[PDB]
Amino acid sequence: ARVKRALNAQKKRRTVLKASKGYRGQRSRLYRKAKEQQLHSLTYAYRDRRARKGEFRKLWISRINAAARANDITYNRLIQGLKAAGVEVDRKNLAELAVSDPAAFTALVDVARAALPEDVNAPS
Amino acid sequence: RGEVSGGGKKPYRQKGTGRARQGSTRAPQFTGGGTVHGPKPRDYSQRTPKKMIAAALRGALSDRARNDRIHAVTELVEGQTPSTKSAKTFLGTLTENKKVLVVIGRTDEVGAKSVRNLPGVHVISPDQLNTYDVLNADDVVFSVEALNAYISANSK
Amino acid sequence: GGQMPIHMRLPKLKGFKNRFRTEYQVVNVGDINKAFPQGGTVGVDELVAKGLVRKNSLVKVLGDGKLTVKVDVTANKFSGSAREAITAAGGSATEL
Amino acid sequence: PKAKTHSGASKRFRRTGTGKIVRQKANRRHLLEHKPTKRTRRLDGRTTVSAADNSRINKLLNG
RNA sequence: AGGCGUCUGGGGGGAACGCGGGGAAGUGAAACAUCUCAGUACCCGUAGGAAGAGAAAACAAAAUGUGAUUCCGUGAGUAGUG
RNA sequence: AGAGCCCGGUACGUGAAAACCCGACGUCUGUCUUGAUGGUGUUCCCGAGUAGCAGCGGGCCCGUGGAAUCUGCUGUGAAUCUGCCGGGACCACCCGGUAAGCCUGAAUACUUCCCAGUGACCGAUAGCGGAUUAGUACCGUGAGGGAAUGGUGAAAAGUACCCCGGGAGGGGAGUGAAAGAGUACCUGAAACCGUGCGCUUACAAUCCGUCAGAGCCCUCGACGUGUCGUGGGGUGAUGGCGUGCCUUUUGAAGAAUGAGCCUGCGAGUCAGGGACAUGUCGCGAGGUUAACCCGGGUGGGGUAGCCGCAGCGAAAGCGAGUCUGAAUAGGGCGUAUCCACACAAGAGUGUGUGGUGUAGUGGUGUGUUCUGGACCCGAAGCGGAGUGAUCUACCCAUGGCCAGGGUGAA
RNA sequence: AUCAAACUCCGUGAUAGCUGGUUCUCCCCGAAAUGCAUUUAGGUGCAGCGUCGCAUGUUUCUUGCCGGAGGUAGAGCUACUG
RNA sequence: CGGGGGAUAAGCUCCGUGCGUCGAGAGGGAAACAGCCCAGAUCGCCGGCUAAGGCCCCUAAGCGUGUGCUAAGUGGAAAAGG
RNA sequence: CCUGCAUCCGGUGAAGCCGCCGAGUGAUCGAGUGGUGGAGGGUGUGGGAGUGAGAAUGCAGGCAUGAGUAGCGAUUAGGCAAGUGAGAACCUUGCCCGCCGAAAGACCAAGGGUUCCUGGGCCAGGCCAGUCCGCCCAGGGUGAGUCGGGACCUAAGGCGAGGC
RNA sequence: AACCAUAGACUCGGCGAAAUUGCACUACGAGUAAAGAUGCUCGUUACGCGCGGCAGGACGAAAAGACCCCGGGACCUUCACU
RNA sequence: UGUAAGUGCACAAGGGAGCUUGACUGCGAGACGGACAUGUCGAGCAGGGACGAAAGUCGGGACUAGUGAUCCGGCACCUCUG
Ligand SMILES: [Mg+2]
Ligand SMILES: [Mg+2]
Ligand SMILES: [Mg+2]
Ligand SMILES: [Mg+2]
Ligand SMILES: [Mg+2]
Ligand SMILES: [Mg+2]
Ligand SMILES: [Mg+2]
Ligand SMILES: [Mg+2]
Ligand SMILES: [Mg+2]
Ligand SMILES: [Mg+2]
Ligand SMILES: [Mg+2]
Ligand SMILES: [Mg+2]
Ligand SMILES: [Mg+2]
Ligand SMILES: [Mg+2]
Ligand SMILES: [Mg+2]
Ligand SMILES: [Mg+2]
Ligand SMILES: [Mg+2]
Ligand SMILES: [Mg+2]
Ligand SMILES: [Mg+2]
Ligand SMILES: [Mg+2]
Ligand SMILES: [Mg+2]
Ligand SMILES: [Mg+2]
Ligand SMILES: [Mg+2]
Ligand SMILES: [Mg+2]
Ligand SMILES: [Mg+2]
Ligand SMILES: [Mg+2]
Ligand SMILES: [Mg+2]
Ligand SMILES: [Mg+2]
Ligand SMILES: [Mg+2]
Ligand SMILES: [Mg+2]
Ligand SMILES: [Mg+2]
Ligand SMILES: [Mg+2]
Ligand SMILES: [Mg+2]
Ligand SMILES: [Mg+2]
Ligand SMILES: [Mg+2]
Ligand SMILES: [Mg+2]
Ligand SMILES: [Mg+2]
Ligand SMILES: [Mg+2]
Ligand SMILES: [Mg+2]
Ligand SMILES: [Mg+2]
Ligand SMILES: [Mg+2]
Ligand SMILES: [Mg+2]
Ligand SMILES: [Mg+2]
Ligand SMILES: [Mg+2]
Ligand SMILES: [Mg+2]
Ligand SMILES: [Mg+2]
Ligand SMILES: [Mg+2]
Ligand SMILES: [Mg+2]
Ligand SMILES: [Mg+2]
Ligand SMILES: [Mg+2]
Ligand SMILES: [Mg+2]
Ligand SMILES: [Mg+2]
Ligand SMILES: [Mg+2]
Ligand SMILES: [Mg+2]
Ligand SMILES: [Mg+2]
Ligand SMILES: [Mg+2]
Ligand SMILES: [Mg+2]
Ligand SMILES: [Mg+2]
Ligand SMILES: [Mg+2]
Ligand SMILES: [Mg+2]
Ligand SMILES: [Mg+2]
Ligand SMILES: [Mg+2]
Ligand SMILES: [Mg+2]
Ligand SMILES: [Mg+2]
Ligand SMILES: [Mg+2]
Ligand SMILES: [Mg+2]
Ligand SMILES: [Mg+2]
Ligand SMILES: [Mg+2]
Ligand SMILES: [Mg+2]
Ligand SMILES: [Mg+2]
Ligand SMILES: [Mg+2]
Ligand SMILES: [Mg+2]
Ligand SMILES: [Mg+2]
Ligand SMILES: [Mg+2]
Ligand SMILES: [Mg+2]
Ligand SMILES: [Mg+2]
Ligand SMILES: [Mg+2]
Ligand SMILES: [Mg+2]
Ligand SMILES: [Mg+2]
Ligand SMILES: [Mg+2]
Ligand SMILES: [Mg+2]
Ligand SMILES: [Mg+2]
Ligand SMILES: [Mg+2]
Ligand SMILES: [Mg+2]
Ligand SMILES: [Mg+2]
Ligand SMILES: [Mg+2]
Ligand SMILES: [Mg+2]
Ligand SMILES: [Mg+2]
Ligand SMILES: [Mg+2]
Ligand SMILES: [Mg+2]
Ligand SMILES: [Mg+2]
Ligand SMILES: [Mg+2]
Ligand SMILES: [Mg+2]
Ligand SMILES: [Mg+2]
Ligand SMILES: [Mg+2]
Ligand SMILES: [Mg+2]
Ligand SMILES: [Mg+2]
Ligand SMILES: [Mg+2]
Ligand SMILES: [Mg+2]
Ligand SMILES: [Mg+2]
Ligand SMILES: [Mg+2]
Ligand SMILES: [Mg+2]
Ligand SMILES: [Mg+2]
Ligand SMILES: [Mg+2]
Ligand SMILES: [Mg+2]
Ligand SMILES: [Mg+2]
Ligand SMILES: [Mg+2]
Ligand SMILES: [Mg+2]
Ligand SMILES: [Mg+2]
Ligand SMILES: [Mg+2]
Ligand SMILES: [Mg+2]
Ligand SMILES: [Mg+2]
Ligand SMILES: [Mg+2]
Ligand SMILES: [Mg+2]
Ligand SMILES: [Mg+2]
Ligand SMILES: [Mg+2]
Ligand SMILES: [Mg+2]
Ligand SMILES: [Mg+2]
Ligand SMILES: [Mg+2]
Ligand SMILES: [Mg+2]
Ligand SMILES: [Mg+2]
Ligand SMILES: [Mg+2]
Ligand SMILES: [Mg+2]
Ligand SMILES: [Mg+2]
Ligand SMILES: [Mg+2]
Ligand SMILES: [Mg+2]
Ligand SMILES: [Mg+2]
Ligand SMILES: [Mg+2]
Ligand SMILES: [Mg+2]
Ligand SMILES: [Mg+2]
Ligand SMILES: [Mg+2]
Ligand SMILES: [Mg+2]
Ligand SMILES: [Mg+2]
Ligand SMILES: [Mg+2]
Ligand SMILES: [Mg+2]
Ligand SMILES: [Mg+2]
Ligand SMILES: [Mg+2]
Ligand SMILES: [Mg+2]
Ligand SMILES: [Mg+2]
Ligand SMILES: [Mg+2]
Ligand SMILES: [Mg+2]
Repeated sequence: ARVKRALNAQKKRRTVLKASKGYRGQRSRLYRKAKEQQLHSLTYAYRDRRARKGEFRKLWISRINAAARANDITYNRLIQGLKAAGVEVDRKNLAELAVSDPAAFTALVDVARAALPEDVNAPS
Repeated sequence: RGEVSGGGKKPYRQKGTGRARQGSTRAPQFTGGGTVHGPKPRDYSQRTPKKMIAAALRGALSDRARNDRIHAVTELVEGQTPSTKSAKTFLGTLTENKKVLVVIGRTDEVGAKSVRNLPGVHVISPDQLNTYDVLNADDVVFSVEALNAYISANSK
Repeated sequence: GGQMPIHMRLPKLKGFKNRFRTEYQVVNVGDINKAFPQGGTVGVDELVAKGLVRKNSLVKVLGDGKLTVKVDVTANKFSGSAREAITAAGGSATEL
Repeated sequence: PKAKTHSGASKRFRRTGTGKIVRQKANRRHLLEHKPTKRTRRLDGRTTVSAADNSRINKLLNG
């Protein structure tokens, strides 16, 4: 029989435009050009979803380093002391505690300093 | 494309025109032209072994007998006087299902001529029994002579 | 690829056809023995009825198998082994 | 339209009982002076075609 | 020969179907002269509702066989030919 | 607004002035009965530039090859029953027939027209080019080419009347179910152009997005003036990241090409008992029907045909063997495959006995392939048949045209 | 309005070893630019390289040890030719 | 990597290598840079441990520790020779 | 999408379209809900597809920028008073000025067919507005014994009874 | 070289045009690559929107390059073939 | 050491001498490398020979180049056909 491509294409095109709503220029009015930037947007979202881990870790490390330097001890030595004491709390916890509880941060720093070895330059 | 009218010339020059470079006025790409692969006249006749068809018919009738859907009538209604009301009453008394098949010998006409009008009834001569017809109806009513002729012919 | 291929650069078969051929149809004495337990007289008509050879074709019997039942044989040609087997089986065979 | 069988192939090949394909060897028709005796003797007779080209030949003979 | 008088017939048209002639080039052979395309397109002279053909100077091969012509299915893509 | 019982009609019955054609029943036409039946020996007949022969060409599978038969042309040119021609040159013996004159219905091929019917065929860019002014308008002096244009509603009841206005056009009031039905009239999408509302931007180097992300605004709950919540939405100041799509390319975001946008139209199908391969169903040492008959019907008959049943050998042939060959002497092909039992070397395997015993063939799904143009579309050029010397070239018959002023041969 | 062979209908969907285009989804596996040949080099046949199935299935590969023949790197010249 | 053609020239060409990669491969590293170094993407997580390279700020981490050299922005362009 | 079979929905609103709210690992789905509409649709299991677009300097129809930019088709050039009417530099009357005048004038044949006159209006056209028109509407209009042709005669040429 | 007039070019009124067009809030110095970057790295400059002018660049627009080669046509010449 | 090079030959494959045509017929267990067909060697059997008393060797030339498919046709012979 004779069949007319009426609904099949229009369904996909309606959904494409509905998802694409909110862009700039022709990209939000012309279907043909739209889906290209749809693919680009999805790819960028996929990439930055993974990059988020590194970005948040970067922010947390920066904040912890600032807090430690303010409290008069280096970040590397602080982490070494934490490792020696065997406390497994995470960088996010240290950052949140530092922004919230300076007294607790100072107590932890003192614990780490006490747990530090005698000489960091020893060949051991 | 080769059978529609017109389109015998190259519409214009080849190089220098600058528009789409084309060859014929009724090409499939133009509107109103022919179709690439259009349906063509053909025949759907199919070969089927006689043994296959006979086995199918025998199985159908065997199942109908197993489920007890066969009845035998000496004659439909008093002859020489067609009357649909009597036939309808008799069929209703016999069975109440929507659809039923009635087979009557060729040399008799009154029964068929009286039972033709019922919506759920189909008439068929005993010599043309077929699997589709038996399956379509729920029950089959056999005339005595027709049944005897069929059994004799098939057993011979 | 332009190069003359195998079907182009090989010799032909060796001989001709001899359209005056006269083929027969083979019948096995072992098959006859297996099919005719009680024995007796055999012929083209009953052989065709049993469906051992084509009906219009010429008939010839071969004696590859072993025979142990008396039978009377009517055919068009015979082989030495079949003749000896039939004779030793206490039967007789004739040729048209 | 019934299939066409190539004339040459069916004229230059033969089928055995079980289905193998056979042919004859070439380089024999003429000019065999310098050829020693064992030459033609080995070069005589039939032979089964190599399995490498079997697929193509079978198609030709059947068509 | 030619010329007068009087009767009988014909000049064109029609979508397809037939009969007898004439009759092309693109293209395959990875080219191409032979071939094939094809006796196709087209043309010519022709009538009908159908036409043409038709009453063995026919096959086969030792069977005491068939018995005008026409049209289909097999006979086989085989016996051959290039 | 989906009707067996509202209307048109369907089942069934009837029914014609005139005419048509068919068939059957009636004067008339004509051969024969001046003639028919079975025998015999003798004298005459059975289709002329024909048959045959020689040369040059056609079409039969036969593409001049040994060339049978038929036939076109040119030369030569035969006989009448113990005559003549045919059985692929030809001879002999057999077998069939009687050309050189004419008619002959039935089995078959097709539809410009008319009557009656059908669609797992199309529904206005499809469908015949043509649902309307149709081979019209239009283009070309010619052959010729060749267009787009349906839907108001149940009826027009097509908006009286009043007002703004020249009208066009519009607002009230009425018609009607609707006037979001007002002859531009069903349902009304996208490119496109708007008015109103909310947010944001005038120190900024962006294949224009994403992940974070304050403020503002809208909203759903619980708690009160606004503050949280396993809450949603729009906006986004600001930070990180970030070299379009398809073709063809070893190699490209490219400055290698295609794309203005939008809605439609455009592409691996069909035919054949074809072939190979692969699943599926019956039958089983059988399977299997064409063409054709009888059935409004897909059903029932129809043994003419094709494949396995034994192979080897070019053959005369033979056969569980067979060809090569002087050779049981080795080899090539075959006896389904296997196990067991004996004999050999253990040159790898072969040679002899007994068993289970072999599976092919029709329909059909799917991949490929064969012949038809076979995924889609794309030129310079060839032949056949027709059309143009009103411009442009040349010639033919017949008219018209050249204002004024100098130079001075016989 | 076009002439190193005019224009229209047909043969005609003339034919291309050449340029271009071929659309809905997911699951598994996963290539080559090498050799031979070619009126052959931008074409194409076969081989190797992939996938599915069938049959025998470790026969594939790495390391240790053992039996094997080469004529390079090196080196040498009263050991041959320079 | 071992070679030929070349002026021991080319981002040149022609060979061999159970050789790597790209081609048919994202991430991180070297500013950008397919053929270099590490490393083989079933999907989600506001979790830990590391190779290559880095730790003055741009930009995450040491203006780290101990022993020596540099007067030239050598560091952050190259040879005969002085 | 069309179909065999068995079912259910529908003037108490069936088909598309535009939203909200949601849902599946995909091509997407909703017998969950809102506006428009008015006449046929869905599920289950079989059979057949002209069955799925972004690109071929593709084709039919509609619409974007350059753009309210260039031009408004010569070698003469208009001005004034009055009138008509809603509108006048482009229409009518009157008065000045300029141009042509071997033509920018008066006619024949060829060439077109109603462009000629009267009366009506100005949504189509005139490259702008138009009361005007070579716009259209309705009616009317073409008068030969002597003018040009035929009934008078012939050429270059065409047809061609017989015939070759 | 200077000056003067005519028709445009300029503002105002009316009608209203075409080629092209993947996208745009389209800088530059030095670099980086298919070896010549508005669209990539570092760095410098730069209020938003318009109008009249100049044309170096945007490999600007025009015709699937005529020059070269491959493949296929056409015409022409002859002691190339038929 | 016939005909270039290499591999070899001082035991001969260098040369000399006597006899003689195995430069046969019918066969071939198995291997060599090759995409295809072409190419190479071979132990051993039978007939009838050559050399040598015997054991024993001989299916051309110390080895590797001296060549060419298909189709069509000619010539001799044959226990094929007709
Ligand atoms: Mg935004
Ligand atoms: Mg990580
Ligand atoms: Mg264009
Ligand atoms: Mg088309
Ligand atoms: Mg059409
Ligand atoms: Mg059509
Ligand atoms: Mg049947
Ligand atoms: Mg043949
Ligand atoms: Mg020979
Ligand atoms: Mg010989
Ligand atoms: Mg031989
Ligand atoms: Mg292969
Ligand atoms: Mg006539
Ligand atoms: Mg060719
Ligand atoms: Mg050719
Ligand atoms: Mg022919
Ligand atoms: Mg007639
Ligand atoms: Mg006849
Ligand atoms: Mg005749
Ligand atoms: Mg036949
Ligand atoms: Mg209806
Ligand atoms: Mg009536
Ligand atoms: Mg011939
Ligand atoms: Mg001949
Ligand atoms: Mg004969
Ligand atoms: Mg006789
Ligand atoms: Mg006669
Ligand atoms: Mg007939
Ligand atoms: Mg429509
Ligand atoms: Mg015309
Ligand atoms: Mg109403
Ligand atoms: Mg409209
Ligand atoms: Mg509408
Ligand atoms: Mg700002
Ligand atoms: Mg920058
Ligand atoms: Mg970015
Ligand atoms: Mg960047
Ligand atoms: Mg491509
Ligand atoms: Mg590439
Ligand atoms: Mg590639
Ligand atoms: Mg690439
Ligand atoms: Mg660019
Ligand atoms: Mg490109
Ligand atoms: Mg380009
Ligand atoms: Mg290119
Ligand atoms: Mg387009
Ligand atoms: Mg355009
Ligand atoms: Mg096939
Ligand atoms: Mg199969
Ligand atoms: Mg089965
Ligand atoms: Mg055979
Ligand atoms: Mg043997
Ligand atoms: Mg032509
Ligand atoms: Mg003329
Ligand atoms: Mg004088
Ligand atoms: Mg010409
Ligand atoms: Mg013309
Ligand atoms: Mg043709
Ligand atoms: Mg045609
Ligand atoms: Mg064409
Ligand atoms: Mg082609
Ligand atoms: Mg291309
Ligand atoms: Mg893999
Ligand atoms: Mg090579
Ligand atoms: Mg193992
Ligand atoms: Mg050694
Ligand atoms: Mg050395
Ligand atoms: Mg020396
Ligand atoms: Mg190197
Ligand atoms: Mg080198
Ligand atoms: Mg190169
Ligand atoms: Mg290489
Ligand atoms: Mg890789
Ligand atoms: Mg990469
Ligand atoms: Mg990177
Ligand atoms: Mg992985
Ligand atoms: Mg660590
Ligand atoms: Mg490290
Ligand atoms: Mg830091
Ligand atoms: Mg330091
Ligand atoms: Mg130190
Ligand atoms: Mg430096
Ligand atoms: Mg130096
Ligand atoms: Mg020095
Ligand atoms: Mg439907
Ligand atoms: Mg209902
Ligand atoms: Mg309703
Ligand atoms: Mg409603
Ligand atoms: Mg409605
Ligand atoms: Mg179904
Ligand atoms: Mg289906
Ligand atoms: Mg099908
Ligand atoms: Mg289709
Ligand atoms: Mg589209
Ligand atoms: Mg267009
Ligand atoms: Mg524009
Ligand atoms: Mg302008
Ligand atoms: Mg202007
Ligand atoms: Mg003008
Ligand atoms: Mg005026
Ligand atoms: Mg003048
Ligand atoms: Mg004058
Ligand atoms: Mg003048
Ligand atoms: Mg005129
Ligand atoms: Mg006139
Ligand atoms: Mg007038
Ligand atoms: Mg008027
Ligand atoms: Mg007007
Ligand atoms: Mg107009
Ligand atoms: Mg008028
Ligand atoms: Mg008059
Ligand atoms: Mg004359
Ligand atoms: Mg005449
Ligand atoms: Mg100057
Ligand atoms: Mg002045
Ligand atoms: Mg002016
Ligand atoms: Mg100007
Ligand atoms: Mg100006
Ligand atoms: Mg304008
Ligand atoms: Mg373009
Ligand atoms: Mg450069
Ligand atoms: Mg540059
Ligand atoms: Mg350049
Ligand atoms: Mg750049
Ligand atoms: Mg630039
Ligand atoms: Mg950027
Ligand atoms: Mg940077
Ligand atoms: Mg500045
Ligand atoms: Mg330029
Ligand atoms: Mg350009
Ligand atoms: Mg060119
Ligand atoms: Mg050329
Ligand atoms: Mg020509
Ligand atoms: Mg010697
Ligand atoms: Mg010899
Ligand atoms: Mg062998
Ligand atoms: Mg001997
Ligand atoms: Mg030997
Ligand atoms: Mg020798
Ligand atoms: Mg010697
Ligand atoms: Mg040949």
